[PDB]
Amino acid sequence: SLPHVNVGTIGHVDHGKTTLTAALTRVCSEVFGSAGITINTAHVEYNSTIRHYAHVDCPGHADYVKNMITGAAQMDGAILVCSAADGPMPQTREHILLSRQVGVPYIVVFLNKADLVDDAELLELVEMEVRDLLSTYDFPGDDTPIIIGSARMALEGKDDNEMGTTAVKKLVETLDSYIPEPVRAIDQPFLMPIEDVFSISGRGTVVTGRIERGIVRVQDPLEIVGLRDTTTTTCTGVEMFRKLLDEGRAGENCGVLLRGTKRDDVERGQVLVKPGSVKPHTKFTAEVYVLSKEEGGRHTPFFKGYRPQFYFRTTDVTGNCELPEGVEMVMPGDNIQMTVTLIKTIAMEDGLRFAIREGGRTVGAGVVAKIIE
Ligand SMILES: Nc1nc2c(ncn2[C@@H]2O[C@H](COP(=O)(O)OP(=O)(O)O)[C@@H](O)[C@H]2O)c(=O)[nH]1
Ligand SMILES: [Mg+2]
Repeated sequence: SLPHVNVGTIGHVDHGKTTLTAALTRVCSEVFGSAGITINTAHVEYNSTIRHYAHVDCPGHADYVKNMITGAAQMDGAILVCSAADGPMPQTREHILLSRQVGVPYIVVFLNKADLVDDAELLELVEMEVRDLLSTYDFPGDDTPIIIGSARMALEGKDDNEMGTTAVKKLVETLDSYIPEPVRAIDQPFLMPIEDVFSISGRGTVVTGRIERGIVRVQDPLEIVGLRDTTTTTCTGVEMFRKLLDEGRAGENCGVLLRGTKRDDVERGQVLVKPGSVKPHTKFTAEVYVLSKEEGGRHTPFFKGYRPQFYFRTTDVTGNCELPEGVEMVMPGDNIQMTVTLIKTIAMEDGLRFAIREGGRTVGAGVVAKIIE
């Protein structure tokens, strides 16, 4: 019955990510607890005194790109592993960038392989490089907790000079205090993506869907957002399988009974929300992973002016893609940032995920990085 927090290890190949993952389970055991698109992930769990951690680790760079953009769980925090012996390397940079793009709110650093460094100046040098890297992508580099140690010593139950077990312990306690309790879906502002719309003989409207987050109750005031100008409405009932109720909750499939809505003020793909909670937008920055030929996507490389369908929750909307300055094409299996302009408005926030399709043939997965307009 402990608070659930999603974490993971990021950084360059060979810097110690998988080892630190194993050390974390061992150390938490000894000091606290117990123990289409193809994506290789390893999953692990450990408890501190106050939290249950669900921890993801991926083999290679390509896995991190796909998982962070379209992976099963969104990290509430990421542990950046950087080798103190080697200093930062290309995927040290790119994984911080990708964390920014994907909306990972916090990053903690473990400077690994301290057993290999007998040189205070080198540790200082590498720490400064990493703080700078973090600040380059708007993480608070100067205030980032950086723990120095040896994941491998910890994994082997060694703790000479507190480099091993103690350091991984300090890491977990940093997780405890630096990453806030995430807000559960049930406690966020109400949102349901609309699927079907049925007029109750002109006396009201049922809009159906699966509540994505929050709670809706009889008498609640609501807005209908996207595709056309926002309208207001009032909930007068909730239809569930077999039952008419006064309430519906995140996770539940229902029909929300509405009054004050005009037949065609409401359609599929709009979102029913707590008033003032989400706004409609058309233009945004996005990190996109373009599917592989093998993954059932495209074999063709596309160019500037590409106009695919963007799928957001329960509908799709045509959009124009602008590549970054210096790029003319994008091959299958690439991941790039691009600026997108939709033909119609749609409810959206930073961190919202979407699919890209051509004629019902999935070609990309993306996340909204930054809303423009
Ligand atoms: N000397 C030393 N080697 C380490 C440490 N942590 C990991 N390694 C070694 O680095 C190599 C790659 O580590 P691994 O955890 O698989 O790196 P990953 O690719 O980041 O997942 C392995 O041979 C590890 O034993 C450490 O603290 N000290
Ligand atoms: Mg690994």
